[PDB]
Amino acid sequence: GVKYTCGACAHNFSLNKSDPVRCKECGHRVIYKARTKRMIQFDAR
Amino acid sequence: LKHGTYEKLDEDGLIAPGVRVSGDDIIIGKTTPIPPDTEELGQRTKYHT
Amino acid sequence: FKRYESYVRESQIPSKVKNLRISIDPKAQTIILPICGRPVPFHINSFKNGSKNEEGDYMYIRLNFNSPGMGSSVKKTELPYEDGDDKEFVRSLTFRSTNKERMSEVFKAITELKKTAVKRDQERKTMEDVVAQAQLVEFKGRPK
Amino acid sequence: MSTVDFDTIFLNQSKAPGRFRITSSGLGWKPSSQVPTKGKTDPFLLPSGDILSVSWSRGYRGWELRVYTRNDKVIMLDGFEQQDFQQLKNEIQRTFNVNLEHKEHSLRGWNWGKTQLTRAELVFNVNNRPAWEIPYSEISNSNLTGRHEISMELNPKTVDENHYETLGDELVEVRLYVPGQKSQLFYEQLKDKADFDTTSEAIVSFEDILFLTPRGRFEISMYANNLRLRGQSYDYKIQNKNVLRIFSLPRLDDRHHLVILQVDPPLRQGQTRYPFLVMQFDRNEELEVELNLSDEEYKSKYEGKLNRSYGTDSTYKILSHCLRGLTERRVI
Amino acid sequence: GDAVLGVFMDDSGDVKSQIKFDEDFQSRDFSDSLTRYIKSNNINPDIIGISGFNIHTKKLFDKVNELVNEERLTIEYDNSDKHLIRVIYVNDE
Amino acid sequence: SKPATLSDINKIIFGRTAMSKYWYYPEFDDVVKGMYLRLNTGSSPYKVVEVLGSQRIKGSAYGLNSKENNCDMYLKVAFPNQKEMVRPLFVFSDSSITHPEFDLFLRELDAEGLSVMDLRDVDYKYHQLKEMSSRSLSNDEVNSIVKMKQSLSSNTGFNTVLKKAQLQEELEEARDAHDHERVARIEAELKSIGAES
Amino acid sequence: GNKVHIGKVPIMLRSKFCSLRTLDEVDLYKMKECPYDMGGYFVIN
Ligand SMILES: [Zn+2]
Repeated sequence: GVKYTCGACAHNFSLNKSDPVRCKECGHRVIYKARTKRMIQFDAR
Repeated sequence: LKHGTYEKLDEDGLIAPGVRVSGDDIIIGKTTPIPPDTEELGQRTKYHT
Repeated sequence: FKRYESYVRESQIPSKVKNLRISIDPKAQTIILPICGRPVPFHINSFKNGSKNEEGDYMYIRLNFNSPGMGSSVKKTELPYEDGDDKEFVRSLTFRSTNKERMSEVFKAITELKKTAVKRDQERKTMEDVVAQAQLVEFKGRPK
Repeated sequence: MSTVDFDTIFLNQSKAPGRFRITSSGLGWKPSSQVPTKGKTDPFLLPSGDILSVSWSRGYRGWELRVYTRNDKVIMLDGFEQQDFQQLKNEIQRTFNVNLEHKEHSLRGWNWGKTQLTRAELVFNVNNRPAWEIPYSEISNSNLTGRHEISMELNPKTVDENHYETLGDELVEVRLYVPGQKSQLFYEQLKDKADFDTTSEAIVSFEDILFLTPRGRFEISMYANNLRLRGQSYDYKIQNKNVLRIFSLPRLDDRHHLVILQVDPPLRQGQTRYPFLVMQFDRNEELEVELNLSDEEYKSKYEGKLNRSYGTDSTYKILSHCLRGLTERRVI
Repeated sequence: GDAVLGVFMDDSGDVKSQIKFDEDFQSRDFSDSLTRYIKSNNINPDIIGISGFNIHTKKLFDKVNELVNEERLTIEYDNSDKHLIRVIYVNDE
Repeated sequence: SKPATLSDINKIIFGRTAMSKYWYYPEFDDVVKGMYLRLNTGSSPYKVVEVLGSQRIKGSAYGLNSKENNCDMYLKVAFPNQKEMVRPLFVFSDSSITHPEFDLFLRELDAEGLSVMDLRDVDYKYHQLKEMSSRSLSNDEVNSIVKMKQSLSSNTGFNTVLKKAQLQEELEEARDAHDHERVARIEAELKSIGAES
Repeated sequence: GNKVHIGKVPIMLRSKFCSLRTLDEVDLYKMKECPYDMGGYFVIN
């Protein structure tokens, strides 16, 4: 439901809150969430 | 529950990068189980566990 | 001899037969066998026992049929064929096929059809000599 | 000249459909060009002078036109519709002056009847109707298997440079039972018709062996790579590699001798299995056996492992030596 | 957060089975579960009583009456115009 | 037992992206069995083929979707009119099967004398795919898939660094054991693997 | 009687028994290690 990114091979995937925390293709134990889809605005100051 | 806001959390209880946060906002959502009370009397599944 | 028949008309033979392969009709208890492009039906009653042997890529299944001379365990009273000294019998047919899985399923279905036929014939016999009795008349008051 | 043609017709049980044509010169059949049939694309042609008679009957793929030739060959053309009968009858009568005979077949499902050796085919009749026919050209060999039993082997059609791929389940062997003192005369006529040549297989066979486990009587046929057990209700094929151990043990009754095979995987009859096969011989049972091996194969593979002929010695000793030579397992 | 409780008693006066309905009483799931409880389990109650502490019970009574009128839950009669199972309010002092 | 319509087959569409997402599953071999999918003939009219099975082919690693999408799984399919074929996964197209395509597949089946998958069997396939796609993998299954992809792994900078570190550790172990024969082989292997840029 | 395991000793970074003693300059970046880091400390928890 929510995307994730591996910490070594930078491979995108998704998890269903029941899979083991692991990259599907290289088996790394550290993954990162992906950026939000909301709008990000800055004041340029 | 904490007096902050939980609306910035994702489905897995973790906030996502790129989201602006303020003081007292909830960035990690975690719950611990509690033995249920006698609320199963007439609560329609809406009892605190 | 208990007289039986597989089909009366060629229309009764199912259209599924078009495959030049062994086709089984459970409704008519019939095993249609491809003998030189002929849809020859063989009733499960005429069928005796079967032996399956996967030799190489072909599955050689020999289907044996009832033949006089120490054959079936059935008593002389009921014979699965009509009495005849001048009658010649098909004792066995051996077929081969490249498809092993289907040929195993066909053999299972022939064996199941035989088991169902034998069970129905036993059930009939356990009801045969039994004379049709009158219906029990219930007592109109409090029965003992 | 009205050429009559039929599409989607099959020749001799061919897998590929073809176009059949009737001409004043004869019959023609050509495979349809839509199937990559590794195979000559050449049209089959039958001259008008070679046609003897033609029968119409029910086949697998609809109706079958069976053409009898003067050269004792049968040609099978299947795939016709029931409506085609009137057109075919008129055209065959007009072109060849041959009557198209409608042949009804027995559908009763009986395995008893009368065999009738017709000029080009063996016919099995059930209640005065043909149940099936086998062309003599499809019979490879015939062999008397008992006093009332005739086994016919049919040419297994595999890959021949002159035949279309066949589609379906193939008949390999037909066994007939001919009662009365009659099967030898029937066999002689059939054998003489197509000069059938008898063949011998299996390095060695042992008939009527009593097994205690599985309980029953079995013929043991030995091959280079495998052992076959042939039983009235159950046939088993054991690979020589699956034989772990051979025991040859005298029974304490001093009258019988036990030969015991350990097999892995264990032989199966349903639920429980047979990891051990227990054979029981009489000690006074003597057998003489010649091995079915060529002198070149014997010298190259079996010299010092097997004897070329076993004299009249006890059956269990001959069997134990043959098992030792073929399985390379030590007899205990 | 007010689930509907159901208690069935036979003519013997002994409790036979108690059930909880944890879905909303206005949902199709509530009606389907109540129909399954009424029919499948061979309960066959002769009369159904409804009571409460406030006017909210009136809506439940109306919903139950509509369900009875819709599913034709006639009373089982031991061995033919089968009669419907009555639904009434009950005094509850 | 009813014949399957176009929508029933469309319900079990398994795209090439889905193939890459699920081809390494142990159950995927039976899942893909009997399925109908759009195929690029190449010799292009897209047509439907029937999966007679799958066969892993070592040494035939191919790009599935991108350069990194190496795959060893192969699908043994067959046209009805044509003969059996062993094809890689990327040949199939994510585009849906069109009406003329399904009509031609039906005509070829009728020419051969075959039938269409039963609606009960269509539902069984749909349930199999839904179970397989929503399944949660175990730790052992993850390890097996990782080892399989490592066998398929031609090269990866992180993995190359890890291999070089493991080789250095093995080399120091051999050095401490005074094994002058193993150390030469390890040095040669390290020299071959190294020389980065 | 053979190699019995008696415990685990923490390893000082960039020392002789550290994994970063080898790996040159290029691989130090792939491991997300700063080449300016000097070692000399332990990593406990
Ligand atoms: Zn990864």
